[PDB]
Amino acid sequence: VMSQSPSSLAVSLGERITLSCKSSLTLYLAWYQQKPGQSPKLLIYSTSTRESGVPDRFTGSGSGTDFTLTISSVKAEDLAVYYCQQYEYFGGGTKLEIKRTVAAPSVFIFPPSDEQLKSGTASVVCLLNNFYPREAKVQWKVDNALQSGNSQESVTEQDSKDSTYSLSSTLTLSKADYEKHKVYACEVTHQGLSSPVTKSFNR
Amino acid sequence: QVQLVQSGPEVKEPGASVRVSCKATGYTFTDHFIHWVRQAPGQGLDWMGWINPFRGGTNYPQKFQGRVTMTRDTSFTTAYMELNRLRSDDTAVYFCARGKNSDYNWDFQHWGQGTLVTVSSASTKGPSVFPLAPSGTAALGCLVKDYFPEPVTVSWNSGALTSGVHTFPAVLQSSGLYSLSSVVTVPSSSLGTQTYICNVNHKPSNTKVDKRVEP
Repeated sequence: VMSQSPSSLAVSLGERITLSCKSSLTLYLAWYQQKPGQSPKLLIYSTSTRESGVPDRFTGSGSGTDFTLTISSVKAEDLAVYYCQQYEYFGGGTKLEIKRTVAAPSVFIFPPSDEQLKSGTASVVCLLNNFYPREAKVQWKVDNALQSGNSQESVTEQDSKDSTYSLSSTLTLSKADYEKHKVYACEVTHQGLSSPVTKSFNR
Repeated sequence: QVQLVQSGPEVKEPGASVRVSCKATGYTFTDHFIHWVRQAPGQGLDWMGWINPFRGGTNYPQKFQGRVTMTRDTSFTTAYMELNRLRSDDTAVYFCARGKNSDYNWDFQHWGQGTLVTVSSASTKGPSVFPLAPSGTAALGCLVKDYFPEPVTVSWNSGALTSGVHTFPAVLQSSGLYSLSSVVTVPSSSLGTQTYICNVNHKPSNTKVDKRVEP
């Protein structure tokens, strides 16, 4: 098994970044760069050789079972996942993301539409818009009863412009179960908030 | 140029088989091994084995040995990867790959575009589209609920509204159907006057829906 640490890393444009890969030997190393929806692209092979057209701000090094990929000055087009590879084995990868200032979620709640209720289902959407960093906690409360197991979350990739993330949480009930209660609330916890934010409505 | 072009997306039930094809052009086909690498959703790269098109000889990793079968058709310059007795965590994008040089097999300079294989017993179903109505910036959206398989596409106002749009990755529900939200933030003063319509395409079902989103 090969390993890369850390799994993700917040970087600032222009700074010097070092990505690490740990191998094991019982029988040299390549690096790939992958952006969303594309196939990986070979960057380094033979531990240190640059693939044709790779900028020389990328350097591969390696000693024993320890390999590094250094970017002397990270550029916007370097934001991607990097994988190391040795024969049949791949590291788990390291995603680069842009470090920016903390940004609190802007939180919005959406009751179920009448059109959905008419179909027999009720989904309540809690939208957490344009926050940073990615880590945030959504907690649904129904008539002040904390919920668990009846919601799912989805997060966008970092935005290209403002480097924020957005997150949706969707609480999904039956219509009969939704109609049994009054107060629907989503509570949001995040680093840019001094105390948790709650968005609620009475159906 | 070396070009590897793969077949289109597949949907298979658990226990079935899928066969993915990789057409290789722009070089002497029998001079290089063809590899197969897969990547489950949000996961890393996983090498599945290689074939030597010269006489069809193969090697597979232990994690797949009895389950994957690679073949080639030299006259059609195409490698094939068949994965049998499919399970849900075989859901993944499958790549064929080719090394930089006959010397070193493992420098994967060339990659196919990838083939998405979805393993599920769910049945093809178009989405229902419900409005996320807005309540000096407002949020509105569309809930694209209960569809199979991926993907759907969403635009707003026929592609004219793009700023502030967030279309989320779909979530897999316990039912085996997918569900997705798309939201957009707009000036609240535009709420009464400017119309906001989400356009949802689900081609596997030939579903096209427009939903006007009103206060």
